[PDB]
Amino acid sequence: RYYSSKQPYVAPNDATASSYSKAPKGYGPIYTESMARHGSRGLSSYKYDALLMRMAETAARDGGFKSEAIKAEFVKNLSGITAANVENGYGMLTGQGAQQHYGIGERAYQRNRSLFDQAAADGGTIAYQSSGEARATESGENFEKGFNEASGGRLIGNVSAPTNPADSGNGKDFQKNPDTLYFHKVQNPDGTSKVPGTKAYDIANNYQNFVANDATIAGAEKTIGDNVDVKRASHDLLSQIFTEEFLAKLENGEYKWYNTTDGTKKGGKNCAPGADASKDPDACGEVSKKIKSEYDAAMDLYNLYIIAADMHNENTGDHTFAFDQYFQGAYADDARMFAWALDAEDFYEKGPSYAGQNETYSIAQPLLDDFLNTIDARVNGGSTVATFRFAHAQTMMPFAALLGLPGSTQQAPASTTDVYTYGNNEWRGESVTPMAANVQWDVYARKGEDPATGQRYTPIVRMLYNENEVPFRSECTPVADGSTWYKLTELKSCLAADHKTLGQDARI
Ligand SMILES: [Zn+2]
Ligand SMILES: [Zn+2]
Ligand SMILES: [Zn+2]
Ligand SMILES: [Zn+2]
Ligand SMILES: [Zn+2]
Ligand SMILES: [Zn+2]
Ligand SMILES: [Zn+2]
Ligand SMILES: [Zn+2]
Repeated sequence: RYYSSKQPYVAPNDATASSYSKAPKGYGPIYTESMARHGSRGLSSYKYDALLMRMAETAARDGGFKSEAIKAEFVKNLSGITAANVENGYGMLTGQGAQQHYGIGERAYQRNRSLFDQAAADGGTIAYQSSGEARATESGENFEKGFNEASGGRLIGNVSAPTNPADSGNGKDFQKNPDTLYFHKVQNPDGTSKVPGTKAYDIANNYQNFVANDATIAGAEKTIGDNVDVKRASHDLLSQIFTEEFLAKLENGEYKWYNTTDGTKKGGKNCAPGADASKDPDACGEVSKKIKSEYDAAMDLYNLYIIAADMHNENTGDHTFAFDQYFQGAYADDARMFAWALDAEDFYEKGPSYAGQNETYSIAQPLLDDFLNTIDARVNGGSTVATFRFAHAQTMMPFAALLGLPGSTQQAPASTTDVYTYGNNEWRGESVTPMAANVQWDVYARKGEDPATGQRYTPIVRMLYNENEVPFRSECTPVADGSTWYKLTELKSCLAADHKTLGQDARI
């Protein structure tokens, strides 16, 4: 199906959910924490559907459709996705995204039932955090509802009161934290901006200046944007809808559509039929966006295809859409090309990118720092037993590369021509950062002191990635052979830039 990073979240089956490894004897839960991307969402703005509608109107005028039925089908799919996004709101969570996080929060309580029941009895607290963006906060409140209905409401009174709540209403429980959940941009989702001179400002500012001005990234994206296999996929994909004469004139630069009311450059702001720009600002497109090639049209249609997978629940009633009919059979191979072009932009800008640099993923260091600092606060006598964070793909992708999670361990060649491809790299948007992708840490501890050292026993940590138990990077030594539990001291050592292990001292 090739949904790239619009892949809907696949929950663990009852076999996976009940086979998480048990901690070594004597250790019990003291803390858990998570970072999750927001769930499935609609279109970010009136763009892909708007531009293709302009192209469809031209092809209607010029007789460029292959048939009347094909054209009526094309127009009705476009009007359907646009109506669905207008009713749901552009850029907002869909019902599928709410269900994804509801289930994730349900299972989060079930996996640490002993910890949370004890916290309910003993005055422990739960911390909810968000980037500030509506999508992340709303995914959070659905997670929290699943958490509470799984626990029968016994933890509702145990929520830490934020000092900067996401909103006055249902997001009243969520602390805004753009320094660990939005570290990639100077401007924050809530309209504030990072403060010049602070480290969070420097991290976001340096990153944006790097990606904007790096020559290898731009050279590679230009190489992939002119790849002949992508161009042939574009033509064949559009060849099901438009006539070869229409496509020949588009490939010869005789056509061009801007995201305006008439398609021309001199048009004004284009807004989605039935939407209010004061309620729905994103329901109105940026006029600079255009379709100049077969590649643009094809990619816009592919984006409708993958977002339609996200809007499953909204696809009933009078205005339904069926974009998957354009990607059946051997056209699935064409979808593979478009998925690679989409993945490539993410790989080079937010993932491991090319070898010889760490600027694209070192921006995730504040979030890894907070992962370790909240553990430290808990072992040092704090009462927060859980921290649940909700952010974006722009948060998870560098975080996965920074830790070296499966799929984010291979950088592309330092070259503008020998570029990242599906043939030479494991990275895939659908597995690295699906919708509602999440990373969870469980932290256990053993009571008493460790005789022959004046100290308490080190806590141990186990990691779930999209609710799959995974080991840490290979440079890290686990507490025993074949184990996925790691001492906290070891992870402090091996997750730093040196990637050095503590050796025998990492073992229980
Ligand atoms: Zn809440
Ligand atoms: Zn609440
Ligand atoms: Zn660029
Ligand atoms: Zn093909
Ligand atoms: Zn062509
Ligand atoms: Zn053809
Ligand atoms: Zn309707
Ligand atoms: Zn780019």
